[PDB]
Amino acid sequence: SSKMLQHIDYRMRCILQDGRIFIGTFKAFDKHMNLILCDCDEFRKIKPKNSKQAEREEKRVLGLVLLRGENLVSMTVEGPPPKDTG
Amino acid sequence: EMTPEELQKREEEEFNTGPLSVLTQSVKNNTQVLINCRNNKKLLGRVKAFDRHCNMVLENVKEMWTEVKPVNKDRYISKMFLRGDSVIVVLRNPL
Amino acid sequence: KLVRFLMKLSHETVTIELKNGTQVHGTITGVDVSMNTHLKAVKMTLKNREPVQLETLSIRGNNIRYFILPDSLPLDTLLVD
Amino acid sequence: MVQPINLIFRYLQNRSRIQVWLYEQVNMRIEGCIIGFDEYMNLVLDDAEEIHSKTKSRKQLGRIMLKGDNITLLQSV
Amino acid sequence: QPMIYICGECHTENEIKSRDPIRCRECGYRIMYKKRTKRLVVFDAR
Amino acid sequence: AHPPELKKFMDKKLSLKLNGGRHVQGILRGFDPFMNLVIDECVEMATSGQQNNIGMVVIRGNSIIMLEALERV
Amino acid sequence: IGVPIKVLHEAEGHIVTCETNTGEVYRGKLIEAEDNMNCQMSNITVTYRDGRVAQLEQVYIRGSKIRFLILPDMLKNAPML
Amino acid sequence: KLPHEKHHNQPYCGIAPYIREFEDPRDAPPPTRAETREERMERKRREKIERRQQEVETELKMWDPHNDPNAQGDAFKTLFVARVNYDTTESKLRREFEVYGPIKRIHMVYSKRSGKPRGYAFIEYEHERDMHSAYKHADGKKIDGRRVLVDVERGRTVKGWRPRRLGGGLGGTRRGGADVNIRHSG
RNA sequence: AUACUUACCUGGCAGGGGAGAUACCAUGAUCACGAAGGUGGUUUUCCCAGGGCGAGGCUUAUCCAUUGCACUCCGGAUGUGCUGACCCCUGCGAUUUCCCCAAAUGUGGGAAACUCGACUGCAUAAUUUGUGGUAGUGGGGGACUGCGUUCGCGCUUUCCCCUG
Ligand SMILES: [Zn+2]
Repeated sequence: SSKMLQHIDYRMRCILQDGRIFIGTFKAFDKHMNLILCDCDEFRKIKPKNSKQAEREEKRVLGLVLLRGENLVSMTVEGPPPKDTG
Repeated sequence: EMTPEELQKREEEEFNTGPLSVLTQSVKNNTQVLINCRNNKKLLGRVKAFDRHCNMVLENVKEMWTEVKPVNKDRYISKMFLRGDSVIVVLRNPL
Repeated sequence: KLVRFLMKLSHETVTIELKNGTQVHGTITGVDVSMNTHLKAVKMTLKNREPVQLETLSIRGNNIRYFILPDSLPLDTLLVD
Repeated sequence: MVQPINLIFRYLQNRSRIQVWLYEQVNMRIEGCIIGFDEYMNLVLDDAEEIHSKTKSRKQLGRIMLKGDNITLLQSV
Repeated sequence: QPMIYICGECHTENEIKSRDPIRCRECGYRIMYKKRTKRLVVFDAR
Repeated sequence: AHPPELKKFMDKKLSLKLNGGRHVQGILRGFDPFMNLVIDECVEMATSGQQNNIGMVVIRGNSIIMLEALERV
Repeated sequence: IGVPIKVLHEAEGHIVTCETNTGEVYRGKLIEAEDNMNCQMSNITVTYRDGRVAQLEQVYIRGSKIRFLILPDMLKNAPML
Repeated sequence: KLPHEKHHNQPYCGIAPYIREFEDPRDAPPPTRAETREERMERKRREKIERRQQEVETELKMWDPHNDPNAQGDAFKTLFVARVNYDTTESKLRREFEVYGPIKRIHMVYSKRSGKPRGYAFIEYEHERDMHSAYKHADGKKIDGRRVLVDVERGRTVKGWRPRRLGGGLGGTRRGGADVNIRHSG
């Protein structure tokens, strides 16, 4: 099951069933797909009801988060992991 | 289950004489079937295989739905894989 | 079972629709017993959103609505097991 | 220590008119005399009445069954 | 406890218990022999 | 099949939240591994301010969302 | 057991936040944690979907009905990680 | 929004206005019903079984069990012993089966083409009572280290009796795996 | 230090890639020479299901040498990321006993034994993740109604357009 092990510690963006996007460092998982994100930030797309305006984004910092697999839709790589080298 | 042995064929008799026999007989006679899914859309097509999870393998399917005046929209998919949980109703050709 | 057949579709291209109206077109690389599939070089299209190309995507099986497989798939030969 | 199974058995023996709420639906409720129940919480009624808060109309159904997953709350009389 | 005896006819090993009627379970033959002891035995080669 | 550690809330007045924006309030008497709770002196607590007491009732854990103890245990 | 479950057991006793499927978010001290994700909290601050808040003293929540949890960032330093 | 507060502007509708299936006479293709490595095997099992059954009828019609030159003496007197070690000398079988009574004749069957010992013989005692006395005791005897069973030969006594090759016989030393214990004897 | 009787405290079952072809071994098949099949091996083709051998080949920099007259690709070595035919085991990290080859305390082979792993199947689609009450069912620009109004707006009723 290297498909998930190879991706450990990478900066993944989880797609929620409600349409939210939780971008954080994927630390570990399990058979149920319950993920652990570090320094996670929540984004959500709000429809514009006033006029033809750019989609409104409401960011939200969370820190350490534990996402339930049942509530997890998908996940993709936003970028490489935080490089520790100068 | 009532038959905890590993040699149990309960799923077998279930698909042969139980309510799920509609799909077995459907694949046998190669008859069409219309399915109403949780997408508010209906999928009309044939079946080739299935299991206990009600996951069927369709071909020559035609998706159809309506939005809103109410306007209808339809398309075609020659091969697809439908899930069971999202299914609402199934209807074989009443002919 | 049949998930084994789903796991046999590696390296082929399909288009999956999700329960939220999202469409995802890409090549399959691995599947689990829980129906979770990993697609590489994939393009996702969320509802009322713009398409986006992702190099990888691991999707869960619960939020999957249905798949769209190629036209030349050998069903009679692939359903023997 | 009284358990839900024993309480349901008591209501069954008493033949009291038990009302049941629906899952994800607040406006409609059902009431009837329970006849039996399984571990899945499915309940059977002899004479059921579907009552709505907005309409207040009691639709007669008769001997029926209701799924346990749809149950939300039980109420006596 | 085990008390392995060698049957005369089939030369087969078999357990026998006390009060057990003497008969090879294998061939019904009524003559058996005790197996050679395990005690240490030495012989000066004189 | 480990049951929940609800011994603290035993014989305490709670207020439970349900799925469909519904709320109830009663004293707990017993639970089960499936979160099947049995509360007595229960009030319906409908959307309006009106109150209706029926007493002994049963609630399905699949529909029980949250339980708060008004008596702080 | 699962690694997230273990991270929760060690997260027992600290201030954590929990969001449920109904949208409500509760932030407060954690008292008891279980393998089935059932969480008990004390002196929490609730935020409803509309935005209104309330005050509670002792609360218990079912695990299957939780969307996600927020734990202290310091837990990343656990020995297993 | 929440599932309960979501305003369903177009909830799930029925399918009554969406019945546009194909006519009845437009039947499905008959030849599109088959599977590989599932039916050809049953076909081969059926042919080999019928072929054997027909060879069985031909053998029954050609060969007569009762009219056998090798078989001699009274059927109720003759005895049948099998699972006998191939090294058992004729004298060894005499010394083991004369104990129950004097033996008028002894017959060791041999392979017609290979000449090897079959492993079973027919013993004809002078008196029917000596045979019956041997029926209970002989079964389970050990000759030359290998257990042997003994039962009255039913080939010319029991109505409708035939050997393995003809579908009959007893003993399941080669029946379904893990279904017939080897310790149990006839 | 051993066994026996009682109380108390701990614990989820089955297994060992799979589908064909096997003329040959075992089962030495209970009826006058016989089964087939099946079971446990050996032989033989595959989806290649994981690994070992890295020959050959692809991409690009570093070092050395070459002033070279070719028109059938090609100077030698190092580094980064790939592929890879043929040939081997049908797959175990650890432990125990018997026999044998042996450079004889090691290095290995032929046998099982029941012990932990979260490798799979069923309790796993019947409330707690692996089979849904999270459906996706819209938004915006012009004309086009009404109620309240702070004239920004909340609800509400129509047609044409861009967007998904
Ligand atoms: Zn003996």
